[PDB]
Amino acid sequence: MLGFLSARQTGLEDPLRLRRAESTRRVLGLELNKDRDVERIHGGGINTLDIEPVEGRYMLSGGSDGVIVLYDLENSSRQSYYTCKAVCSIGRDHPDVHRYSVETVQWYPHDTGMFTSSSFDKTLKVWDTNTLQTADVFNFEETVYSHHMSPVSTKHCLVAVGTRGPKVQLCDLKSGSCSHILQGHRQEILAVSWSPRYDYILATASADSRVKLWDVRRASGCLITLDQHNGAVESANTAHNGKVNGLCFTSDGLHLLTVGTDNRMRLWNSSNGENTLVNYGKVCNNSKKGLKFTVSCGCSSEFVFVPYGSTIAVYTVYSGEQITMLKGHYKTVDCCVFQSNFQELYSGSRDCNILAWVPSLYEPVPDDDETTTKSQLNPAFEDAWS
Amino acid sequence: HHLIPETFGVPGSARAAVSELMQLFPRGLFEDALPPIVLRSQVYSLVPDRTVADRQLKELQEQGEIRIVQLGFDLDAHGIIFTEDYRTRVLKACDGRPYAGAVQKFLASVLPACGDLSFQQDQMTQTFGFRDSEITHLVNAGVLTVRDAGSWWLAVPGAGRFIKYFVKGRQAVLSMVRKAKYRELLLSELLGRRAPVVVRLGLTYHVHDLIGAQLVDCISTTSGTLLRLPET
Amino acid sequence: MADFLKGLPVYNKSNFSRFHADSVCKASNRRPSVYLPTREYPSEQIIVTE
Amino acid sequence: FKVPGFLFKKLFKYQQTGVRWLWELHCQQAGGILGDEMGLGKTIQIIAFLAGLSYSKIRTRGSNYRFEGLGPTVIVCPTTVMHQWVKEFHTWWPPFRVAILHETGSYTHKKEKLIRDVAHCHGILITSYSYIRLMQDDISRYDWHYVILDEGHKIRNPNAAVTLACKQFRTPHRIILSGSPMQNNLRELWSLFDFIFPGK
Amino acid sequence: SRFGKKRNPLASSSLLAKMRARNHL
Amino acid sequence: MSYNYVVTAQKPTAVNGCVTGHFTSAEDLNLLIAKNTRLEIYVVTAEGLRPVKEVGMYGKIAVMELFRPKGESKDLLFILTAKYNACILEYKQSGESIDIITRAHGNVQDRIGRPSETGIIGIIDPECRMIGLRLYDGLFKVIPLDRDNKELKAFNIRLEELHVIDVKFLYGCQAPTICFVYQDPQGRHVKTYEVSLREKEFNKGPWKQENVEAEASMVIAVPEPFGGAIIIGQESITYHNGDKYLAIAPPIIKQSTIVCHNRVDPNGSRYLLGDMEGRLFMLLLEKEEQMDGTVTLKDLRVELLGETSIAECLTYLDNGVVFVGSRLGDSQLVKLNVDSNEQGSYVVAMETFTNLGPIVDMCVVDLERQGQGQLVTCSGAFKEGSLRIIRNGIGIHEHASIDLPGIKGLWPLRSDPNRETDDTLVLSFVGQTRVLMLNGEEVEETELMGFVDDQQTFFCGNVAHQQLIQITSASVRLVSQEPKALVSEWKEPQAKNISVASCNSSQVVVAVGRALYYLQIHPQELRQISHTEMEHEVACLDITPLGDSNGLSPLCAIGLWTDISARILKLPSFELLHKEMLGGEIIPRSILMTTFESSHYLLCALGDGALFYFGLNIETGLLSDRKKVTLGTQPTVLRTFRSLSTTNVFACSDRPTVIYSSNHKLVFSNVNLKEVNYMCPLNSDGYPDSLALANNSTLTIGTIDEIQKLHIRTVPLYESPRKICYQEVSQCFGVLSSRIEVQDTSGGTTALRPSASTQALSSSVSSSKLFSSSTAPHETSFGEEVEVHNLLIIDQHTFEVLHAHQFLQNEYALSLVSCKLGKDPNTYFIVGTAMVYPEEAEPKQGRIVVFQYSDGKLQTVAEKEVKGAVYSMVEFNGKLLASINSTVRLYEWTTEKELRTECNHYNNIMALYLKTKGDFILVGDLMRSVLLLAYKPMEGNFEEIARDFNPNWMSAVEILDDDNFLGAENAFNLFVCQKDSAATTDEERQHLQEVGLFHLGEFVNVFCHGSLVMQNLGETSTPTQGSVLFGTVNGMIGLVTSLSESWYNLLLDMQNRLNKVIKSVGKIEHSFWRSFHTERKTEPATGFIDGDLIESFLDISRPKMQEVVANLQYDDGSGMKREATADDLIKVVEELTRIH
Ligand SMILES: [Mg+2]
Repeated sequence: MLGFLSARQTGLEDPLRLRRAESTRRVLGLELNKDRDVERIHGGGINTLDIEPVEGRYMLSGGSDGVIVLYDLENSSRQSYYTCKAVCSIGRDHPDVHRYSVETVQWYPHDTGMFTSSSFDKTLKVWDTNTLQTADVFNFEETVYSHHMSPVSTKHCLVAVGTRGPKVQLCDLKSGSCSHILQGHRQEILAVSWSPRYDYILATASADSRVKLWDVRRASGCLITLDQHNGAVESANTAHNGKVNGLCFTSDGLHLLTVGTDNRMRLWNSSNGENTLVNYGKVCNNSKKGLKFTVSCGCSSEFVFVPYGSTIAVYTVYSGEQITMLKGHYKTVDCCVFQSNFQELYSGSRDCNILAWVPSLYEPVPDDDETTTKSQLNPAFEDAWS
Repeated sequence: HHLIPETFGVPGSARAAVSELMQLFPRGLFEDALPPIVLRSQVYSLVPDRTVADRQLKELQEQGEIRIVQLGFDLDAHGIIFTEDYRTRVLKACDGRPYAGAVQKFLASVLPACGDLSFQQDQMTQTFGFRDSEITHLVNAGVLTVRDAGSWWLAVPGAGRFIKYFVKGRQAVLSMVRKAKYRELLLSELLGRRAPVVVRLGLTYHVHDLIGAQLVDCISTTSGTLLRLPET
Repeated sequence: MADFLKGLPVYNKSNFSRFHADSVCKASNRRPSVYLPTREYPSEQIIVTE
Repeated sequence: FKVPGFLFKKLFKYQQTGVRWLWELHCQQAGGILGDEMGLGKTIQIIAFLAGLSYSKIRTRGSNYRFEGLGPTVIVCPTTVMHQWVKEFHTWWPPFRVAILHETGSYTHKKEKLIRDVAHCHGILITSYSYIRLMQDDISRYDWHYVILDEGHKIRNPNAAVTLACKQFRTPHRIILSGSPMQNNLRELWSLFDFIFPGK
Repeated sequence: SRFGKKRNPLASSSLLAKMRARNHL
Repeated sequence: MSYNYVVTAQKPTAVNGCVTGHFTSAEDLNLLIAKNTRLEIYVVTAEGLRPVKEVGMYGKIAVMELFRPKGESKDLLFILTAKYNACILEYKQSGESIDIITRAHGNVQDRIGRPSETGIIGIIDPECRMIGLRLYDGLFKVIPLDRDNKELKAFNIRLEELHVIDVKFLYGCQAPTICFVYQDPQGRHVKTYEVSLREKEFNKGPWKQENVEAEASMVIAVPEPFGGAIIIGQESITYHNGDKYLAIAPPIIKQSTIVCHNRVDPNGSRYLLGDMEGRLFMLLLEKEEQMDGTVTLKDLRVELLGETSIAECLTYLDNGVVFVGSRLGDSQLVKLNVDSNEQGSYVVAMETFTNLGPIVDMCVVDLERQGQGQLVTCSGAFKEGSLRIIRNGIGIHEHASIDLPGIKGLWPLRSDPNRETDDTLVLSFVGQTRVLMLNGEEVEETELMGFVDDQQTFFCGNVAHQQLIQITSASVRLVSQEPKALVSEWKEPQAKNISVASCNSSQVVVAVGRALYYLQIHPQELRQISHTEMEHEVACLDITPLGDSNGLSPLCAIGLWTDISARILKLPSFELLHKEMLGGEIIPRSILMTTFESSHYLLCALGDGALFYFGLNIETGLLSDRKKVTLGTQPTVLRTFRSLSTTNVFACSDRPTVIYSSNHKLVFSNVNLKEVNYMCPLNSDGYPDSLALANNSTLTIGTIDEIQKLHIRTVPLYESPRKICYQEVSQCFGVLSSRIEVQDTSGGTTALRPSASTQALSSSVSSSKLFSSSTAPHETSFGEEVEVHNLLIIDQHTFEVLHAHQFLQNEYALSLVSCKLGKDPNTYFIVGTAMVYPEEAEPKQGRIVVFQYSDGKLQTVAEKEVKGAVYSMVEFNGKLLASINSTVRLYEWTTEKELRTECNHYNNIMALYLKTKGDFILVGDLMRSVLLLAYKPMEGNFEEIARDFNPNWMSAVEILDDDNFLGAENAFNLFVCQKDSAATTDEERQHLQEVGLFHLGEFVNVFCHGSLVMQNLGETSTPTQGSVLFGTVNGMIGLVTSLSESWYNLLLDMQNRLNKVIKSVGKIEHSFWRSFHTERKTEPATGFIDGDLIESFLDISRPKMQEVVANLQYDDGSGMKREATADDLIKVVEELTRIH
């Protein structure tokens, strides 16, 4: 540390280096609930989490109960230990509440005043955050597994919806259009994800074992089908020997991660679909529904956090190296989300907990001359062989 | 020495690994009719960085040193075979048989030029000029097996004998760990134990597979390497 | 003597030939006078990103 | 994209806007319906755009259509307007090779060979709707770059066989010219948009 | 307003206004 | 909002890059130097670097490359800014008007991307086909460069090599080919690609990919005869060109990393290399010309030429000269001699360019108790480390000084009528007069005829009709200049002594108590014109002429003893035209009529050292705009002089002070000298344009320095200074410093060089039981580098190192404070330390050590072991406040002289910075921005009042006042946080609001309260409250100060107008440059006025000032808003310039 501080003060190293090094060290030090609980509002499993992109203060949660909960993550108490309290909820008393489990919540990418929700009740809903009233509602023939709004598109406001139907659907919130379908897939579409680099490029994953990249401006059909063997454009390509149930672009958009029920994670070049041949080993993935997982941002290494049964596995994206297993939950983890500002990970599970994983690099320090106001050696940490 | 090491708290080649594993293969058990097969899993037991292993294997494929074949008994079941063993054994098996000429054509044309695990009918018909009857000759020879209509895996003749012995041996050797006390067994003790009659391919070959497939965890101990069933 | 620093590039024999060590002679006229334009001309080209 | 100055000067501002709209569709790889009321000169807007494509040598990005210009075009129209299209091409952009696939066409060999020639040299094929309906294979076998349906309200019944034959063309650059996008029903509009932008 | 006070594009308030006007009378 | 003014007091000094080419003409040799945001242009000449222009940029200059497209007559300049602004600047010239033409401009930021760890790289193709930029991982950005296109069209190409180290274009390639070093888990590799502009793809490059040394860090592309690339590592240098390979592993390199290179020749035979220690090498490629006539590289040969300042960049110039651009030390101009000197060096230094370097810490001290502070700074690092003492004030360069006690008067004289320059100096003494002849530099006492020595003189000089005059107490004597013979004498009719006299070229007035006499000077005649007796005895006189008057004044100024008045008299009649009662009790000792610019003034000084100044109407004699300044405390003697084109004024006192007008308003610049009781100008052949200045012990003759000009004194330490504080009761500075030592074979450590800590008059080594009894020993390999930390005690007058106390092995000293504690009357140095071990990411141990400096030694008074690094400490209401890792802790000082913990606060990640005001503590965290605590005396505890919840990575903090908190941030931004007055909930009350945002473009290390301008101008007229100085990595010193809402709104609109009217370079928008910017967010600037923009408006043509002020409404303080004139805003901006 003191070396980094000296090098920064003297301009020997760019201020980038201390910042990225310490961010990486913090990710390596994640510990369960060290400073922080999250308030138990849900009665069911936590299907989905989304941290607000503007300030990172607020987290939406959706669950198998159909409830949507909005949490405040900032410690506005003066204590070193605190609870992330629920600001407000769309509970079962609300008229517009979802009838069946809520499978994706996403903030509007450009300000916090609106958010979107989807559910196995075959709806996509648009919510006014200040009032928690729906502004628009879209209905579908089939249960929605996933939806996404483009994180970078200013030009268009399209929601991609993946359903049990074989056709991807696109809803235009500006016009209210929901007629536009993409017709290339053959089974249920389990994950959809817009490129963070390009306004118009949508990745889609399906139980047909295919990941397809689309340019939604075109009348032409899809661009690229990912072939895990690298050899041919559509006739037989598969990304996994199983269902493909999760997508995550890397934070630069240059690669796409995919996870599937073959228990493998695979890294792809997003500009042409080449399998980069990074091998992570067995990544346990039994999930028959979409799996949400996340990369880090702003670290010296790009990490990926992936549900691994009841654990969260951490890998280095490019090296394939398994770094740690975060070992908290009692049932399968369904989502995790990364707070980029402070390198804190939140995780939802079918055990109904939301758990915070927080960098725990060192303890509060005593003064040895104190009587009892020290940083206490609690007797729970003591042996008792007598 | 004084800054970069602070950034975070965190050599055998695939060619060497393949060449070592290839000697564990019991050639006489098959009257040498099979070319020696090493599984991709076993390579990861000697080259623990799976990414480096896979990339070096891909480069050996591009030099044409090795063939990768899908063995179908599991999703990841890839056999690694030296091209010259494969070519010699298949030509020796084809001598005077009715499918022989199509197999000579396949080994003279497709395999020198393609690394693929599978071929589609478009390539087979138009790029290599196979007649539909010649694909039938190749399937009779065992060099292809039907993947789907108009598509075929590259195959090894007689792979069923090996695959039978491997699948039963794998379950046997895994049960030797499962049944031993604590589900623990020291590797030196296992390799010293009289192998089951079910374990026909040999006991070291299987421990390298099991370790590479992550079916057993190695734990290091003062007593040496210890096998465990993984917490899974 | 270094044989290898012989014949360093000479561009004009009199450059630095009156580098006075009496730096007080430079101490006043040391600094360039600040440039602050108010005339302008249009540029011949523009850089755009595809 | 560039239109030759002598051609762009000859166009009205609404025709210039139409050429720009056609270029924005070509960049999106979407079709469009040029629905202007009868008399506004739709054909000039089309020919001026196609001339612009041929003139500016648009190198197609990232894809097998590595033309440097305009590839084979088919125009489908009533037989009563085929020779008007030929005259307009021979006036406004003489370099094109415009050929009628019809008994009023000048070709002497079998009409199968004309389609091969016009595909090979990237000419403009002009056809009737009846030949599209009858020569489905010999037409749709080739990689046409543009399909223009003049009086494209002829494909307004989705169950009609001319409609099904027109939808076999693989190119994304599908254009309809019609004064009436719809006449009776919103279903007619569906059929035209299902040609222009399938799945929209 | 607790939310929408800061931008990270169409502002939420105008997209919401269009959706409401489209769904009300 | 809250309203702040930020201005540069000193321009950044660290050199970020340099290039040499023919930018300004096809024939000139130019050197271009990038200082941060501050491009500048020199030619090379017979006199060395001649300046040409200096330019600013709305950007941190990241890349700067000269190139010449085919069909350009001279080089164009490419600049890339850290905000990714691009421009292809062109120089041009129309006589004396020099205009940098922006030729092309744009921006090349990606919407999303990961900035690379080795920073922005920018390269230009040898044939000027394209620029290549490496901004982000996985991407290489190509800017095509062309001619018939009006537009250059940046595109983008995917790299698979994500961790690219260094890149160059190769010479001699028919397609533009990059060579680069990249890193992968398998190590570092070298690789090549061709670039296709037509396909916008990489094609397979000419060479096989090859492995290289694990620390290979530079690619040098060798020009066409050789081609290829040289890869430089820590241990080897390797040449690559296709199938050809050479490697050398010179042992002389291995001690230090090579960081910069320059080509010293057209064809690559001689590259220079510079290392992190400051050694210069000459990499020396040996060609073999093959029998077919092709040329091949035979060998590589590394050589040692000497030590320079630690080099960021190198450039070779001409005939043997190298510019050494430094960030850590002074930049240098050095030659290479061909014959090794006796020490083994070829390098010889020629010029040194002042770099305030990394300002790691600083303090403001009124060392002379004058009421004008000086900055003392910890500047530089390693062997470049120094203290710098910065003072605002006018200097003088001394050409002669002479032991001449008791001087009572000074005048120049010219004995030869044919010279224009002076040749003689005349001195006055008690009852005596003496004369010094000026035989160039040689000064000799000589006798001049006609003058007299056995009388005291009150004036002498050259006068009309080729004559010399002397006025004594006895008589006025007029001497013919060529004969040197007396031609007239005037004496009072009763032989009463002259008590006051004044003279010009044509007239004399003399006083005899109350009697005045007016004389005209004529050929061979002193002609008495008229006489008068004043009401009161005459104290001082002037008849200096003004305006277009032909060497005769119409006015006399007079000062009187008894009424203490200044008066203006019409010369021929002694008619009283004005009478001004100065008041007080002390007589006017000096009076002086003078012209400043176009404006005429009267100056008068009292015997107590106050001065009054008045605007003088030369036609009516009226005085106007009476104002007073306290210049000094001794009887202050005014003099005119002429310097350059302008008449200026000097006040002889214990505080030498210059008076002149800037934009019609007078300026008072104090001078860097102890005392001058008499001064006059001189212009001899040896002492041209000079001033004589003298005191009661010495006479000094010299040229006065330029105006308001900051002066920097350097005290070299040869070791890195970490912290400074001043102890007034000991008259010394405590300085923390660190030196690097190598582990010796003996297991001790050996110093690389002598340094301030090794050369004190006295020294001590710490000993303690604390860690030695509680830790196992720890060790390093032989030759491994160790930091040794010291407390240095430095004398405030001499800056000699009086004492060096060396801390324990592996002990790092982080924080220093000088204070009294508790009820203890003693003043202590308190040092906070940490124990640093190779195995531990953060220190687990440290101590607070209390020292007393007394009797020349340093005594340890107390030690407190603490379980962490003591990052910061401050004195807090007699207690000691310390931050120990995440913990903020307050210590009482007990009567037993021990530290006792009072209370703790724990809710931090890392409490790097502390400041205090009253009971408030402002805590700057490593990454949780700022936190405001309050100590609560009734409870003995802290309360966490509020914090800023934004994720700002802090570099420094300051408390501006009880409500406004200034913070500086990792991405070169300032922000101001404020406690929210609109808060209703206790949640809202805990949120600090960011009210000010400003992109400074500098990394701020230190804030402190103070000013370099004299405080004694204590008017209430100040438009500007408080003064916080800040110091920077690039050696820029800035000033933050607070405005009123009305002045903020005025200057904000004045900025918006100037931004329409002032031109820039690269046509960067000013609002874009000042926009708050991080990788997370960009926001426009709020709550800050850019003083460097505001002050520029003084610098324009007045047509542009009229375009700026057009339709502006301004309030002068009456509320009578009017259309602002240009002169109103000239006075506003003048008033702002006087704060720094
Ligand atoms: Mg028509």
